[PDB]
Amino acid sequence: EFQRKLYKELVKNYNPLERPVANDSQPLTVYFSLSLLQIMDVDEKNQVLTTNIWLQMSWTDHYLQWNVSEYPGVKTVRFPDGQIWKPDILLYNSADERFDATFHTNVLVNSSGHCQYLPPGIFKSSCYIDVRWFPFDVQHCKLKFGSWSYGGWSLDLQMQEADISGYIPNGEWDLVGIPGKRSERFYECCKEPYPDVTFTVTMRRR
Amino acid sequence: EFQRKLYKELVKNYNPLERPVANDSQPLTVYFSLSLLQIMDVDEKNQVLTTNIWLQMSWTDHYLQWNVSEYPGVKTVRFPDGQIWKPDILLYNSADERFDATFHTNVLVNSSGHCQYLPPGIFKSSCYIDVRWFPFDVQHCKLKFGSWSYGGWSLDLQMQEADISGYIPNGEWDLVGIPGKRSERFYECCKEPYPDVTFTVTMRRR
Amino acid sequence: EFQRKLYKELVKNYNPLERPVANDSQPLTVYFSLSLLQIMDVDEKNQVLTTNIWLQMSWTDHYLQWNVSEYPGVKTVRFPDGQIWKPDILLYNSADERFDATFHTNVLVNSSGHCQYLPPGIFKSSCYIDVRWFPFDVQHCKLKFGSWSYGGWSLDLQMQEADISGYIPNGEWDLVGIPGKRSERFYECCKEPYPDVTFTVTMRRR
Amino acid sequence: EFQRKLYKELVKNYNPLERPVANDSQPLTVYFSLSLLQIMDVDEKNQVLTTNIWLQMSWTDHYLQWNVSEYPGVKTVRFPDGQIWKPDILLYNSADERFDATFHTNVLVNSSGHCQYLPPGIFKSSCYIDVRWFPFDVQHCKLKFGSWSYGGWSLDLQMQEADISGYIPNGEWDLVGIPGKRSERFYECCKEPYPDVTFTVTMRRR
Amino acid sequence: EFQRKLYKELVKNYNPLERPVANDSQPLTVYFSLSLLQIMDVDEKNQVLTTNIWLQMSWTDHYLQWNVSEYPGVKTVRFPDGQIWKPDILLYNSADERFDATFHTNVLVNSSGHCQYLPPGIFKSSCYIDVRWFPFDVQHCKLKFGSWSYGGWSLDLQMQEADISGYIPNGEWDLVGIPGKRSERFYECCKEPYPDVTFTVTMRRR
Amino acid sequence: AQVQLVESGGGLVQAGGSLKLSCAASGFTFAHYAMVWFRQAPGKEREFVAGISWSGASTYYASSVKGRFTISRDNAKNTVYLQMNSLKPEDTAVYYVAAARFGVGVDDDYSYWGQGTQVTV
Amino acid sequence: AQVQLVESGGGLVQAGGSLKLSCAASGFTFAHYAMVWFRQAPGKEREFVAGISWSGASTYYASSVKGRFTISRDNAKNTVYLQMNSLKPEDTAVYYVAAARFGVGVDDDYSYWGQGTQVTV
Amino acid sequence: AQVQLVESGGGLVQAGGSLKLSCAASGFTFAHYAMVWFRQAPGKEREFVAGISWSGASTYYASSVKGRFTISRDNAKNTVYLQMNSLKPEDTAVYYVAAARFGVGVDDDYSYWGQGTQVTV
Amino acid sequence: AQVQLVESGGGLVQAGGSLKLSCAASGFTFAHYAMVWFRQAPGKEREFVAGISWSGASTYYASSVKGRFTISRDNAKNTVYLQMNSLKPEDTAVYYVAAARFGVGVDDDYSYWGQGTQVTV
Amino acid sequence: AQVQLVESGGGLVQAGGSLKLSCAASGFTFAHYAMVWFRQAPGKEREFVAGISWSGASTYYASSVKGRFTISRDNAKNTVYLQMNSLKPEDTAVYYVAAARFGVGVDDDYSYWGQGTQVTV
Ligand SMILES: *[C@@H]1O[C@H](CO)[C@@H](O[C@@H]2O[C@H](CO)[C@@H](O)[C@H](O)[C@H]2NC(C)=O)[C@H](O)[C@H]1NC(C)=O
Ligand SMILES: *[C@@H]1O[C@H](CO)[C@@H](O[C@@H]2O[C@H](CO)[C@@H](O)[C@H](O)[C@H]2NC(C)=O)[C@H](O)[C@H]1NC(C)=O
Ligand SMILES: *[C@@H]1O[C@H](CO)[C@@H](O[C@@H]2O[C@H](CO)[C@@H](O)[C@H](O)[C@H]2NC(C)=O)[C@H](O)[C@H]1NC(C)=O
Ligand SMILES: *[C@@H]1O[C@H](CO)[C@@H](O[C@@H]2O[C@H](CO)[C@@H](O)[C@H](O)[C@H]2NC(C)=O)[C@H](O)[C@H]1NC(C)=O
Ligand SMILES: *[C@@H]1O[C@H](CO)[C@@H](O[C@@H]2O[C@H](CO)[C@@H](O)[C@H](O)[C@H]2NC(C)=O)[C@H](O)[C@H]1NC(C)=O
Ligand SMILES: *[C@@H]1O[C@H](CO)[C@@H](O)[C@H](O)[C@H]1NC(C)=O
Ligand SMILES: *[C@@H]1O[C@H](CO)[C@@H](O)[C@H](O)[C@H]1NC(C)=O
Ligand SMILES: *[C@@H]1O[C@H](CO)[C@@H](O)[C@H](O)[C@H]1NC(C)=O
Ligand SMILES: *[C@@H]1O[C@H](CO)[C@@H](O)[C@H](O)[C@H]1NC(C)=O
Ligand SMILES: *[C@@H]1O[C@H](CO)[C@@H](O)[C@H](O)[C@H]1NC(C)=O
Ligand SMILES: *[C@@H]1O[C@H](CO)[C@@H](O)[C@H](O)[C@H]1NC(C)=O
Ligand SMILES: *[C@@H]1O[C@H](CO)[C@@H](O)[C@H](O)[C@H]1NC(C)=O
Ligand SMILES: *[C@@H]1O[C@H](CO)[C@@H](O)[C@H](O)[C@H]1NC(C)=O
Ligand SMILES: *[C@@H]1O[C@H](CO)[C@@H](O)[C@H](O)[C@H]1NC(C)=O
Ligand SMILES: *[C@@H]1O[C@H](CO)[C@@H](O)[C@H](O)[C@H]1NC(C)=O
Ligand SMILES: CN1CCC[C@H]1c1cccnc1
Ligand SMILES: CN1CCC[C@H]1c1cccnc1
Ligand SMILES: CN1CCC[C@H]1c1cccnc1
Ligand SMILES: CN1CCC[C@H]1c1cccnc1
Ligand SMILES: CN1CCC[C@H]1c1cccnc1
Repeated sequence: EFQRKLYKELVKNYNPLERPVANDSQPLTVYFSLSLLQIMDVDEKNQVLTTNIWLQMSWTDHYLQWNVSEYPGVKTVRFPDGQIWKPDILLYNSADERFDATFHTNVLVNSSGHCQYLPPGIFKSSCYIDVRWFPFDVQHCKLKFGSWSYGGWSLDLQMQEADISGYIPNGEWDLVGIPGKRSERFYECCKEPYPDVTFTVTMRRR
Repeated sequence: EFQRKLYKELVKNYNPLERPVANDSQPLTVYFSLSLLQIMDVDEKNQVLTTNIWLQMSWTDHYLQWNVSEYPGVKTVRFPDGQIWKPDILLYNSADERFDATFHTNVLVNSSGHCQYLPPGIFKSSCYIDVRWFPFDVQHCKLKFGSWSYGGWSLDLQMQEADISGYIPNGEWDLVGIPGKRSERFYECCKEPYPDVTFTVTMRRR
Repeated sequence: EFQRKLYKELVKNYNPLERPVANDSQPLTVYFSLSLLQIMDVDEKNQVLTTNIWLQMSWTDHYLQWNVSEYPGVKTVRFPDGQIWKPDILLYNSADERFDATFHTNVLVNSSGHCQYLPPGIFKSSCYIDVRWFPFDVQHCKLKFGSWSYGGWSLDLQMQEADISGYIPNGEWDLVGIPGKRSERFYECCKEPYPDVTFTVTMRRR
Repeated sequence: EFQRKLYKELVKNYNPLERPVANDSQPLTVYFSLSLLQIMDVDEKNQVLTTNIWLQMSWTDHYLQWNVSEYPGVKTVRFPDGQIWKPDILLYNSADERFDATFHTNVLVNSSGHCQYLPPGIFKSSCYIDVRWFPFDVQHCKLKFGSWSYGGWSLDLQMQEADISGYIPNGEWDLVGIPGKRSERFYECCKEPYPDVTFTVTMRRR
Repeated sequence: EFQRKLYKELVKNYNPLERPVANDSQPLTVYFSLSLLQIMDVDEKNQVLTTNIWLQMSWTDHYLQWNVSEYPGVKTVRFPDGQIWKPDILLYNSADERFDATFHTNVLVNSSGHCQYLPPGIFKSSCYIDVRWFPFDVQHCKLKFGSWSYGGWSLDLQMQEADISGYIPNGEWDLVGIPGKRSERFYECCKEPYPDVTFTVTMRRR
Repeated sequence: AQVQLVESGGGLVQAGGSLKLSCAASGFTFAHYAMVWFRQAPGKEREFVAGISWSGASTYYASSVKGRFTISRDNAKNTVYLQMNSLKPEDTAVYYVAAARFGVGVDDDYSYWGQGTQVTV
Repeated sequence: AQVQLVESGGGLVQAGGSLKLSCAASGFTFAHYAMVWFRQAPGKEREFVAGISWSGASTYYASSVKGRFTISRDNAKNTVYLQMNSLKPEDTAVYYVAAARFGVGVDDDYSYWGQGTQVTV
Repeated sequence: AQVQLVESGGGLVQAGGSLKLSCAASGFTFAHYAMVWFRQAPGKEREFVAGISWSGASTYYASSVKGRFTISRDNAKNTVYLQMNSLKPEDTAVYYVAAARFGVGVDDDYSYWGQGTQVTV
Repeated sequence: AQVQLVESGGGLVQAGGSLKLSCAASGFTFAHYAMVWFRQAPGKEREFVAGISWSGASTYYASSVKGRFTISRDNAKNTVYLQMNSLKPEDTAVYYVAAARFGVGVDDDYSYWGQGTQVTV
Repeated sequence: AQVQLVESGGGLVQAGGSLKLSCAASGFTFAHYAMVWFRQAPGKEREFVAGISWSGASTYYASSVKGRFTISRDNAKNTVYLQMNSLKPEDTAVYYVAAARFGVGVDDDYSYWGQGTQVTV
């Protein structure tokens, strides 16, 4: 069949360590957006917020294009982890002993190389809970995502609005919003700007 | 002997990344059914339900057929994880730090390619315990299973009735039923419907 | 030396996925026996029993025979995990988040292929603690071992009496016995009987 | 493109087990400096201090040089773990069950082989908390970093001043300083001196 | 350079599965000794003792010899785990859920094949705490080390005196001694004696 | 045993003739294999001459044969056919078949080889 | 099928002439492949003659051809060209093309081979 | 040492005769190996001639030998036999045995090779 | 491109003469490569003739050349030299250079090959 | 450098004579290597002639030499010896030694090869 030819052909000359860009002097464009599912817990003795999230990263490969008229029937291909270049996007402020709680899944590609990656996770961020208005409070918590190695001139991260559409209402805390913002910062280690995306969850006490 | 010839022949031209379907423009059919064994715990301060389960998935490969008259004696072959295509079926609403508690085991195949996969697990779902009728309550908890990457036009999941036949009665909570239902949903990320199977455990307080 | 020739010769034509039996239409014979070392804890709020155990499995390979008169000096060979066929024997009723707490070690073989495998572990079974005679009780706990994939017509498990000879007496609970029994059960998934071995620990309160 | 030629050329004759030095009778020079981000917790019943840290080490390879006029566009290359030699720098006094909580990331190299490695981590050190002046105390905690195998005549570690610039102030404890000092000690196991770098966090109670 | 030739030459014909002995009818000699660093905790409700130890085992390979006059500059080589034969020495009485808490590191070989292995670990032993003299007690805890598979006629373990020289005094419990003793025991599984080394920590309450 | 592939239809013919080389198979399930025709000259190496996938319609011919030769298969009689037309004085070599487990016809890992045949022009 | 590469422009010429060997391609996306020219003598093995990357400007020639031959490609007509100038008596062998997925032109993993052609000096 | 395989029974015979090529073995456990007969012509390469698995009944012959020659083994005397009947003028080459650890007779990883023998028709 | 190695100094000389084979390099960093000289006879295979590591002092010669030939390198002019003395009638073959990334001179993974040269005795 | 193996003792002798082929070694620790003798005919490939393990007593000979030739080693003088007796007309070829790190004598991964020698009968 043709699905067995496609997989043998797409990986002829592929180096998982190379940025899949046509002109190697231009930055790739990754699209980032998270999707909340539930506010599992908000600890106050410590300062930690546990949530269920689905990350959404979308880029455009250039070495995984074929012709659906030559390979009839096949219109998408799924690549496991470790065989295709994937962005290294981490959570800067995390309180998990492992520092990374994402559960790796397959990367989905279509006839034009537009790759999609939606890892689920149970993320334990680090927030600041204020109880100076114990009866009523509008707490704001931050989630800061960004690329660790690639940054600036290489991987121009872009933000997409969050998707609160499967949210399951919590008991004590109620959501008020989850705005997002994109920033560019300079660090002491290197001399090239690094972008980042910050999402601000607003939970009001009931 | 013939088992050593069979294992050397069955993996001549095999790509673990390929959907084992004859006509690549038709959807494969997977059969899903869980088997409960015990309701280990039902937390109420948090909202979590811990159970012991055996998943049961059955598909039909097409590249693992032989003739028992040519290979006498051999009527079944067992393949480990990472050498045969296996469906990626996850539990959507999980409260485990790893998000996947299944213990991978072998896949069993017979002379016609009918594969069987029964991973055991101790699953920690997320339920909603209501205590407005503390003396008597009929709590309903949900378990939602579905494919992560494959969905619609590719993997037509089907449901089979649960199997409460080795259940060990609990102390405080008693079972009343575990019905199942199959649904098809549209998500914002893609444009193709995704199926899912939901099992509703009904636990009444004693 | 000869120990370097033996290891290069024994693995010439070996497939670790093959049941090492001479006549592939007959069942292999495995010998199972556990060895207790200490009753580490007996939880009562929950229902769990933590113990320190050494499993003992013994089969007879057929592809690892040599002649000690041709390879002088070498009388035993030790194979790590993943290079020699090992039975998949699990604990059916386990309360550990991983479902398998055995620490894999080497498999020991002698000049006739009689393999020995003694994995140690700290097992957390699931028991039923009755406190209706709180002052005095004779609690019985069960440990059920069996093969997951291989069973019936393939792997005829056999039992050997437990070995309580290094037991370190506990403080509150005192042992009275650890009898064993072998049973042959039919499951709904398949149509071929599966054997199993059950050990009953009897702990009396002090 | 040229990014695919560079990755295929740089790893022609590379042995990840070899010290990347020109004259093998001279010591390599590694540069070490940590960056604090938050004092997550200071336990007193036990003696443990949990912090969020970014290690910073920077050596200079000699086998990863190219010419940006011959490989236009490519000015940096990122190598995963397991393909380029990385120093083994551990925390001598750790209280974590794994003894190493660093999250491995890529190593960044530029046109002259100057490598950079900045692993993040949530480190659990071991401190001595004195409460003889409960209202006011100036507790000092020590973090000792050093190479395990390489030491003396091989890897001349050097220290760089800590970087408290993204510090997020804590609630109860306030920072006063984090000085560093380099020492050279003799151990009983070997006869060659081993260097180490010690950082002293000075937390005063509020 | 010569460090690359040495690494390419030392592994020409090496089988990590073979005992590095010249005459395969004689036992290898391993030297064992532990080094304490701190008594982290002594639980009394349970029976567990947590310590910070450095193991020290030394053998003499026979296949890793070279001539420093032919390979000038190179006087030591470090091999990671999985490429050189290392003794399998475990702690018989452990209370850790994994049964092995050692953190594997490199093996350091010199111009004559004398290897050294010093894995650090946070070991959770199992003790018997007696409180019949609560004001003053001299508790004794045992740590039993030995080889799992190799024993007798193959690996003649030998003991070296412990090294309490970096000990950091504890608060409540004060050390009095850590004697060691070597014993040879017969087990029921096999018929060849197995050696072991037992260290007795003496902790007196303050 | 009994995994036998037998070719037939060889011989000698003048330039611009016809041939109907055939190959019967036995001993294995003929519906799970993709036959490929190979040609070897007395003083050269193996070369592709055609190929058909197991499904039935995946014919892949060679560049110097694209317009002349035609490959076909018959699952009912367990046979393969290579009709040869407009033969040239260069098409002189031994032709033999090679099967392979489920495959496309293009390069695979062949399992069962066949016997040689002689064709001269 | 239909992945066909056809060569043309061969023949015989005296020392110090000219040639315009060309190769047309069909059946595959011509803009995702880097053609390489190979030359084989009657009593020798394959040897490089030129190479061009898929991007368009990566020409790599051989040491003994560096100054004489010139390679070029045309994506609009799906063709490759190897202009040969100042031919010398030892440049007699079969020239054929070989494609390869996204690559530089230097050694790679070739996928689609071509047909032979005869050039004599 | 002493792992020696010795052939015997070679010679010359006219077309349509008989032969009883034999091979004795020593130095290794003869009951844990599957002998395979190989034939090499003066101007060709190695080719299968028969094969028997260690169990005793797995005989696999070649396509062009299927009906003429018969292979057998004797564990009591540590010998292998290849009865040859109806010899043709093509069966002229050196025949030698090759053992292999527990195997089927079909392609394996051979360990102990044997000595050559001459058979002419 | 422009990664070119050009040899020179070939010719013919009677037994017991002298030669100064040289090889210039261009296109790559000459200080990160170890040149190795290879010799191929008309009816034989490649063979070592000498080798020098990138550092500057690692000369490894062959057993049959140990005392006659001497290898040297010049990083300032990007050249390698192989002085040949007391040539014998058996030293007739094509000599060419081969570079390799950081290496010792002994067997390695060569990257850039050179052009042939003819020396006759 | 200086890892040199030098052969000696070649020549010509009538059928049924004697020979004492010897091979001296230098440049490496001779007590950590197992020498193996290889023989190559003018129109054939390499073949085993003998082998001795590093320990001192592991001599493995070939089937066609088992009874005639005898291999030995001397660690004090860094030499190997292959006494040849009852030479026969087909024992004409180049004999050379090959070392290998700690090994048995049977197939290993050889490191240092030797020089050729001529023996004619
Ligand atoms: C494959 O995916 C791409 C990306 O979604 C599709 O191309 C267009 O992508 C843009 C976003 O960059 C969408 O806004 C368009 O709607 C997409 N075109 C559509 C949906 O027709 C592309 O169409 C998909 N399929 C193929 C065969 O290319
Ligand atoms: C191998 O398994 C298949 C699947 O169970 C058997 O084929 C039939 O499968 C259907 C379900 O799709 C069952 O309802 C039938 O009972 C099965 N046939 C039987 C049990 O005879 C098949 O028979 C099994 N064995 C072989 C040799 O094919
Ligand atoms: C290798 O182990 C086997 C198995 O123990 C020994 O063979 C006999 O095995 C039975 C159990 O099936 C024991 O009851 C016998 O005592 C064993 N024979 C003995 C101990 O002599 C065998 O002897 C062992 N060694 C060799 C060289 O075969
Ligand atoms: C690559 O990185 C090195 C190291 O940073 C740069 O070389 C100099 O390194 C020293 C530290 O050892 C700095 O103080 C200098 O500022 C660096 N030179 C600069 C920044 O020009 C080197 O320049 C970097 N880039 C290249 C192409 O070499
Ligand atoms: C390599 O290590 C060995 C082992 O330490 C050194 O050889 C001697 O080993 C004994 C212990 O078995 C020590 O008591 C001696 O002091 C060691 N000799 C010394 C230190 O000179 C050996 O010297 C070390 N180095 C070399 C080049 O062999
Ligand atoms: C790549 O981009 C550069 C500048 O952006 C341009 O000069 C060049 O032509 C582009 N294409 C290449 C380098 O192949
Ligand atoms: C895909 O193939 C068809 C037929 O071979 C062709 O007409 C079409 O142009 C190809 N696609 C593109 C983008 O050229
Ligand atoms: C596969 O299915 C399609 C439509 O369902 C049909 O046209 C075709 O003939 C089938 N077989 C193939 C494509 O081999
Ligand atoms: C299996 O083999 C036997 C004998 O070779 C044959 O009769 C039978 O038809 C084969 N099976 C099928 C499904 O054809
Ligand atoms: C294997 O066992 C079967 C029945 O148990 C018997 O008929 C056969 O002869 C035995 N040996 C084989 C199949 O080689
Ligand atoms: C082992 O070898 C010796 C000598 O080669 C032989 O006498 C003995 O029979 C062999 N073992 C068996 C079981 O035959
Ligand atoms: C390396 O250093 C030594 C002494 O430090 C010196 O003699 C030598 O020339 C240097 N270079 C080498 C060894 O290549
Ligand atoms: C890099 O290449 C350019 C052009 O090839 C050359 O001029 C320059 O010298 C090279 N770099 C170095 C350090 O020589
Ligand atoms: C090895 O030791 C045995 C006895 O200890 C001895 O007989 C033999 O000669 C030694 N050397 C060997 C076996 O090569
Ligand atoms: C090491 O090499 C030197 C010079 O090659 C030599 O003199 C010395 O003997 C060698 N070492 C040993 C132990 O022989
Ligand atoms: C971009 N990262 C964010 C903080 C560290 C920095 C970095 C820079 C270079 C290599 N790794 C990490
Ligand atoms: C919404 N989908 C189903 C769950 C995961 C998600 C998805 C979609 C496409 C590719 N990967 C994941
Ligand atoms: C009921 N069986 C025994 C326990 C697991 C289960 C099973 C059956 C077939 C294949 N895998 C698992
Ligand atoms: C330098 N290290 C510090 C403590 C252990 C010591 C060491 C020495 C040699 C090999 N491994 C570790
Ligand atoms: C020393 N080991 C642990 C206890 C038994 C013994 C053993 C024997 C055989 C195989 N594994 C382990």
